Amino acid sequence: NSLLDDAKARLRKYDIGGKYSHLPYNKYSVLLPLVAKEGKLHLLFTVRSEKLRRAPGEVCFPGGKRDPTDMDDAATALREAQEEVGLRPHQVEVVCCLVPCLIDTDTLITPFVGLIDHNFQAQPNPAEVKDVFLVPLAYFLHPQVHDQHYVTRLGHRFINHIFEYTNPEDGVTYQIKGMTANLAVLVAFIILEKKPTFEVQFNLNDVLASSEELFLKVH
Amino acid sequence: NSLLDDAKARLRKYDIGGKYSHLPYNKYSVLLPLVAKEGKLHLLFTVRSEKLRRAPGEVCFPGGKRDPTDMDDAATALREAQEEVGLRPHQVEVVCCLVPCLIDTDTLITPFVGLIDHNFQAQPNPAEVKDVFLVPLAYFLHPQVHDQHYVTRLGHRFINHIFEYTNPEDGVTYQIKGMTANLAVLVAFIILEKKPTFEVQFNLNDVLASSEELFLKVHK
Amino acid sequence: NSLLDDAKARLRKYDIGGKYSHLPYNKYSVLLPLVAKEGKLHLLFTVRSEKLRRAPGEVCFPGGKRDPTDMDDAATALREAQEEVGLRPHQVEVVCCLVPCLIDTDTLITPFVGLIDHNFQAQPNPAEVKDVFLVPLAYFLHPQVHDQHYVTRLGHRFINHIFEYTNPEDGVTYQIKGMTANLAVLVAFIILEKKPTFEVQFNLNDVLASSEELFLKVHKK
Repeated sequence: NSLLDDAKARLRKYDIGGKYSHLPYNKYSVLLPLVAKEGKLHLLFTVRSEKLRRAPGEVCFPGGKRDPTDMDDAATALREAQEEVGLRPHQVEVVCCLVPCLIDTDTLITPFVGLIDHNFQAQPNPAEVKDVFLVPLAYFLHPQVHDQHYVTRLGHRFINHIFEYTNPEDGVTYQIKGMTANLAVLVAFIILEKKPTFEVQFNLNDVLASSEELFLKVH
Repeated sequence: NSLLDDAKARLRKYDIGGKYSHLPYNKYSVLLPLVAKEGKLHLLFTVRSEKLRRAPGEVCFPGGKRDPTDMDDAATALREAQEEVGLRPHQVEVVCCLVPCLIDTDTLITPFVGLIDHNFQAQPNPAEVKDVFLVPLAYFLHPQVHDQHYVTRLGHRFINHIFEYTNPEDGVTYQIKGMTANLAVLVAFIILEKKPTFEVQFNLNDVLASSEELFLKVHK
Repeated sequence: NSLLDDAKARLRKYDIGGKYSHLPYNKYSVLLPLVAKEGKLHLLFTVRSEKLRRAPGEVCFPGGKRDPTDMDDAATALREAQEEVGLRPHQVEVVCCLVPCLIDTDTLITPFVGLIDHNFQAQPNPAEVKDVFLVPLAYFLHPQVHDQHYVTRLGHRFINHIFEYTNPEDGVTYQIKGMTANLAVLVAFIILEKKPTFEVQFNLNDVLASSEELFLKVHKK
């Protein structure tokens, strides 16, 4: 079995399908894209352009607002990823839908995890993406540069991470934070099963149940 | 080349905008694209995405915010046109930089007029453009659906046009208004020289000087 | 981004931009494309097609003749780079216009330095480019295969370099010479500041002044 075949195996146990579809919120989807490169797994990220209303300049996963013409939440993740980085449908296999996050009182973000084909080459769309980059999956469990702080908001205490990663190939440094960082850490732990060198939001011995309770406590 | 050659010739007299390229406003460029179809000139328009901060959903010319890495205002026009509708540098000849427009006290739009090659085919970028369409140039001097209102922006009374155009190919109707509509009427008159069926902001017998004087007035 | 930003800072001082852009020569622009790979800076080169009138088969930077429809010299450099290797405007930041070069008494080349995005992938246009390749920037100051000779041209004594570089990945070997080699050495010195293992046309302790003085000598004569 390949690196991505092993990931699919661990991710399947956490797929909750459509359990949290049809909820009365404004809907956004994101796609977490897993890439095998040089003998290990990485996650692909985007940097949003300045001209966007929502979250300009921020580091995020590919994705966006659910359009009235999209058939469902998964279709949104796939279309937005094609528009932002050139990913075609045959180049990604969606293997997991995760418990969603509420960024607002009104806004629900639904996350999908996708296995990315090895012959895919990113093509950033400069209309809405300033940059596209990779980070090794293991970095989110054993980082060289990382800080974190509690923020009760609201109520219940969440954890704000800030990861800093420098790509040795081209010398550019990126910061990954907020909901994007929470998701990277969760999926990294699911796939690699190593305890992080820091405290996390969820229960390491009870990942799925604690994840749902967390959402319900804000829903 | 005739049909575009004539337009270049008439536009030449009005090319003076570079003269204002160094005023420290928040700067944007637009490109007015002239296209030949069925023997006559048309203007090309875009419909902006809802995603965007500025003017989501509205009809406008291709263009955008001048980037710090752009070399000058015309480079902004060209790059944005490529990003929005797929127009490449060899497919357009820029032949005029017009007197700019203040959209508020801190923001300035520099307009460029470009002649478009007959083998160009639009490819709307769905990240920032919902639709792309053509309107005959003569329609802005002799429209079948048009209205006007007086609005007082930045200190003195301006005319706000509202045009409506239905494409007979598919039955889709578009609305063109505000600055976009002002610039379309001006360029149509410069090229076609037919007195419109309605009142306009500039002096029909003194187009260049009238236009400049208006700009200089609101700048002070 | 460290590597590209440090290059930008050093190139700043040499951006004698615009000054010579109005001299009525037959005008060409070139773009010097700086690329980060494997931790270090590289220069991107093209090999021109045979069917071209000017300099068929030769190794050079992307670029070409100023068209009557180009707005200015920078615009020429950007358009030609897109036509030749597929480089789009958002994938390059132009950070320097250098002192120009006369290749004859009637023809003037204006060089621009550009920082290239890491997601750019070259797409050679076979109508005018036979090949596209990289050379590490440090190679032009510390080469392993290199020779040079004085050449007296347009009134004064230039240096003609011949660099030879073999790409370990594919085993292809390239020769870089003439004006292209002079520009590569200068930009490498500006950015890395290592004194070369050979003689150069400019003053190592007075780069900007010696450069600008040389052009004015040839232009006057």
